[PDB]
Amino acid sequence: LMPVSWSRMPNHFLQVERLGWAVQCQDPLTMMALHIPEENRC
Amino acid sequence: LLLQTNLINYVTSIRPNIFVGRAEGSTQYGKWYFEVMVDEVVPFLTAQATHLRVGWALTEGYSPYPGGGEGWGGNGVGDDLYSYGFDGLHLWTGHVARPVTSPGQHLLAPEDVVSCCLDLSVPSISFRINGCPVQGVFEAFNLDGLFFPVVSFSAGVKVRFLLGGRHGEFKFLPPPGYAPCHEAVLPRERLRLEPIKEYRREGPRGPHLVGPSRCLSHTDFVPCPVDLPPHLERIREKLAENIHELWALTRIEQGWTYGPVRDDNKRLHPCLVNFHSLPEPERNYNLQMSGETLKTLLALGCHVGMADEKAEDNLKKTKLPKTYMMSNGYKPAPLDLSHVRLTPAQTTLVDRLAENGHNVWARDRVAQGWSYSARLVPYRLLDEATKRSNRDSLCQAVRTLLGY
Amino acid sequence: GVEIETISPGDGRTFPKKGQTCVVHYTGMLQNGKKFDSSRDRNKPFKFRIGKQEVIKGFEEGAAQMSLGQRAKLTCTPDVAYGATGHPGVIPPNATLIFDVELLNLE
Amino acid sequence: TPDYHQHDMNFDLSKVRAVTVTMGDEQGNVHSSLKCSNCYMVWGGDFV
Repeated sequence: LMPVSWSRMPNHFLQVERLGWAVQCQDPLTMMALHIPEENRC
Repeated sequence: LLLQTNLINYVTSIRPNIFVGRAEGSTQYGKWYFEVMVDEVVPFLTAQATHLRVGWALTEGYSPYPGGGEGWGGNGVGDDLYSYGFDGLHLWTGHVARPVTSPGQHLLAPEDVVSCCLDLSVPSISFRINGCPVQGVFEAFNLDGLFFPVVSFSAGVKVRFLLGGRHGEFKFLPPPGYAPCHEAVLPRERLRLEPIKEYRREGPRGPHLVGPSRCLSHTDFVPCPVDLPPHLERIREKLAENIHELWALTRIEQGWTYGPVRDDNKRLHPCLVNFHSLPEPERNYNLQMSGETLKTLLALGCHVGMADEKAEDNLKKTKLPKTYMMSNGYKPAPLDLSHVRLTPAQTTLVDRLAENGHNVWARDRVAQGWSYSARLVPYRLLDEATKRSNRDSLCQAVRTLLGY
Repeated sequence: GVEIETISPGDGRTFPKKGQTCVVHYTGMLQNGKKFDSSRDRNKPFKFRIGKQEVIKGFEEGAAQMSLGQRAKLTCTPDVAYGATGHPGVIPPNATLIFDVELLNLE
Repeated sequence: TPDYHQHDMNFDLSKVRAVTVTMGDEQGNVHSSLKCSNCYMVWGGDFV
């Protein structure tokens, strides 16, 4: 075990008081992924 | 054998500033309660379903990591052993889900309420649908840090988040004995919503790269009180009376001239006389907590030695501000412990002694069932106002240095 | 044996009858969690006629028990859907099939 | 199991994640008691 890796930084994030202190989120976003099945990361 | 691939959407988690934990010391009650409001109608926007979950997670999550994950993508709450959550039809712990039973049997839908539970003696977590219990409880924990109210959402979500007395209008009545969770806040700032483990934030120039932040721990949230020459025990009342001079100083400004009936509200005081004229528990009231303080002062590591002896009486009092005189004849007059500008260590030694006083009283309050309910936190974690009075009050007692 | 577990509630009065079309925007999965079919990646809903043996036996005995606008989760046993030889290249032989069917319109 | 990432030099068997899941009926009588752990080991010091 080594406590380090090298992960990439996505170019676009999810972007985003009154009664209830609501959260704000409108736009969707997705990404492509791999599923090497031996130990199962993604 | 091969390397399969597919498309995964994104998810993010949000938690409040509150921090609850159980340890030897100030641990509140271990009984907390909150609800939430959901009004989202987008089940299949952009192919896959819209992930929505709520629950608890301990303070070693590090889950967010926007992007890749373990099962499929950088998922949210419930897919680990450091977070416990609910979706509406399943319980998630360790990335594996099990169905639940309830009247209605539908996952989170718009215009709905879910109620969570916390009880750290059994310790176990239960959940409650809008008006009915959810038949399932987590048990056998390993509580070592603190806990987050965590929420999970994919996209296109405008959930309102309910807290309580601040503004959260509790639709339903909490079960018997549960703090509304607004009381537990860091008493040094306000409360707000922030994303956990954020490492990029927006700004006027744009992106801002931020490194790891700081956090408390179980040991930190626990007050801990600190562990003969003739002149040390010879002064006693001489320092006590010098301290007792100030006992009326601003109580003249309060207008409390020796109230014989202890007027707690109509501005009078019953212990505003000389030591012998004082009631029975009034001599050690200003000496026992001071004599032990001087006795403990050797353990403080200070470099002090009573060797001034400047005529042994040059410490002159300051008096005569108009009448200023009572029925007792005290006419309070603090001595000449004014021209003592202390030492760099004494600037902190007085504070260190003040920290001990707050901690010692905290242990006394904790002994009686945490002050027996009905509001003081550990030293260096408490508010700013309390940090002001305790310095000046102990300073006058400490200003006797280089005087005796 | 088809185990119909509901996910979202529906109308509860309109059910499919014989000789009638249905549109179903399904997405099928295996027991292990690997997806083998989806009809929403294509953005074209699957339409089938009930009773004329177009779909497998587990799909139509699964779609007949639901209502209009209801979304349920089936667990089709391997006896009723691709028992011995299976479908080559997609589904392994003797595998359990899971379907998240949703009936959009017309019974 | 693969979802185990405890890298510490002070590890003892008390420092193992283990979560007990129990479910019951509406009557409250239980119906299963499952324990998921991210680690299934023994101690070699428990024999010698």
